[PDB]
Amino acid sequence: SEAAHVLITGAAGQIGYILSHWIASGELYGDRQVYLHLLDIPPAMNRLTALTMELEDCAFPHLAGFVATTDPKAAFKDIDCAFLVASMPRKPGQVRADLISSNSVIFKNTGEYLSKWAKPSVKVLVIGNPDNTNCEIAMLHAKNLKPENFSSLSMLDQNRAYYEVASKLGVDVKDVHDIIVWGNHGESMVADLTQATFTKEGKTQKVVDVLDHDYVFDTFFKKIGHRAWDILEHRGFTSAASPTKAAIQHMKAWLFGTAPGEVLSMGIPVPEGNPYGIKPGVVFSFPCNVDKEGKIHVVEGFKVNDWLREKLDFTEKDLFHEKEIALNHLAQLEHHH
Amino acid sequence: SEAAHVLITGAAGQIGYILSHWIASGELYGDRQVYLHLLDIPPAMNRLTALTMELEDCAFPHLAGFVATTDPKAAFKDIDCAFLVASMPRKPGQVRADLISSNSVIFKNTGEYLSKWAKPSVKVLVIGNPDNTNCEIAMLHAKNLKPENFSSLSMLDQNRAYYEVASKLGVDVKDVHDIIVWGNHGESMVADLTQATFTKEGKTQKVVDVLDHDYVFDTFFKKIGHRAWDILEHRGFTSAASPTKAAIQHMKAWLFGTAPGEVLSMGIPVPEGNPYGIKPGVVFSFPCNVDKEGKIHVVEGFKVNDWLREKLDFTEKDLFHEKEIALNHLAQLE
Repeated sequence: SEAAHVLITGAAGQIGYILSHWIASGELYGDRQVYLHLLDIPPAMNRLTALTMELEDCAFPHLAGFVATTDPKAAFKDIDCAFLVASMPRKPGQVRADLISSNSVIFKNTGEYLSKWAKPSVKVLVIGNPDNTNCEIAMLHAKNLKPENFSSLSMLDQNRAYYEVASKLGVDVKDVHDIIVWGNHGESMVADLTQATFTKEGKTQKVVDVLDHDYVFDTFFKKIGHRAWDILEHRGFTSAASPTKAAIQHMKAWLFGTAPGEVLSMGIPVPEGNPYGIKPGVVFSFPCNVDKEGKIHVVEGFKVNDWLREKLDFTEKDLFHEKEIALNHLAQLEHHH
Repeated sequence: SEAAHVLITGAAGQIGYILSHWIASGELYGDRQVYLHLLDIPPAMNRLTALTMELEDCAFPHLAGFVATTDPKAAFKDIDCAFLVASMPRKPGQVRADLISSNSVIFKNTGEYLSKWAKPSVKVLVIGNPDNTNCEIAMLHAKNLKPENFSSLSMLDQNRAYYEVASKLGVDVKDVHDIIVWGNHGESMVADLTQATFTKEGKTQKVVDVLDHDYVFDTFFKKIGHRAWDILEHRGFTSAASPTKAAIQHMKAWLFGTAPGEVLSMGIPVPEGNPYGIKPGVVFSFPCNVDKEGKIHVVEGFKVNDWLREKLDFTEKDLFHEKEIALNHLAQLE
């Protein structure tokens, strides 16, 4: 086989540091070698050089080579997949609308670089926030690519939710099933327990039939919704290993397929045929599986109760609004030129 | 199967952060679950809590649970293996004897904890500097353990050397063979290329027959010798992912055995009757393999030319001297 070419943006940061080593160790592409394209900005290049020196010093058999660069063409040329980690952080005094706006330019440019230089088969995983909207913008501005080339990361939130629920029920994570994170990130994300089941002592029950309503429909989302802040409070920096774990997990599933019974929340361009009443035109987290050919499918058969319907509708509306903000910002910049 | 209990000292640090997650991912023990024991000091407890929260947020199927503590008994109780990452750093105006001395107390205490609380089959990998001497001291003070329970990490240096030589030759790492790191860390470490071969265009040749003398016996060791500093200069912090990679590599080999033909440099209590003329009584890096029962063996058949003999003798002398410093310090305290 020829080595698989993998792009990591923001490569000098903590996520990039861990992700690059994890991929180079063979965890993503199995027996196949990898060639890492490591992109960052000029002020980060000494830290990127340090990363590459550590990669070298692992003597990884799976690592065919790498390029550490500030240059888009070198970073995107003939890539097979991409981890779009880099994004503009929110500035002091900015609100969510301004965060969406500042990122829209970045992700427009990135969509253009992908279209120009990446393989037509590239799988682009958008991680930098606001990820669903960044993903939509990159896709809209990638003229030679298709919706199947893009997704956004919701597995960190799914993983968080599994551990919380398993701990609450006093079981292992393997004994909880069908927790789903739907829709957007941010305030409108839907951490849905209404499908979920668990096995304890040979009895299988629905999570919402056992746990208190006040837990399920208030406390639980608060714990999930604020978890990142709690780590930053203790760590002094945001999470790194946990989003990396989720990122690899998503990409590996996307590349080679999911396991029987496995349901992974993934942000995808909304499929026209979807069975959950979501309108095409945004990137929306759905319960997904992936076939052996690397194609993502929304899992059929989940139930939409009145609570879930309302939550889905609200997060759908939120995504269309974010899209509007991003597109309007881009239009206003163009007008001003 | 019952979960394997794995200690990481210095757990809140950068190595601990990555090592914990790597192990919890299933990479060390295979299908078997792991129960992590994460030890650090009181001012690091908030960072340690943060680490546990990220571990939780991975929903690792292999993670049976964890202790995160400042308490030695909770950290060492019934452990199957240990990554002894923590050590006392060198203080500003301190010399090497002081580094050995300060760490001797720590490692004496650690050996005592291991003997008192760990399983008798515990596999102890010493990483914190000065690792060979710290390992010796821990072993000497672990009354219910044996030499087979202890080793120290020299694989980071081996991996660095493979990269460097493969890059100088313009070949893949997989096409270079039998590079060995012998002896102590620090200035007396022996980065031996005198056994090494490489393949290219259907020919296998000795490295020393192709590369120039000035590279092999001067430039190369300087590169290996300044590598960690160069990374610290660029990174703003010391290496973390690469020692973690080497640590898991060593421990996994130690648990399940090495692959056919594989030679891993490992610091081990010197075996009586080793074939390389090294005196028992210190922990010394040798070319090793590991059998399917998890027992480490020195690889036989390497050759010791005059250059290598002198290097081996010098690093042996150095190790015995560090041990004397450590033991004299502990004796003065008693």
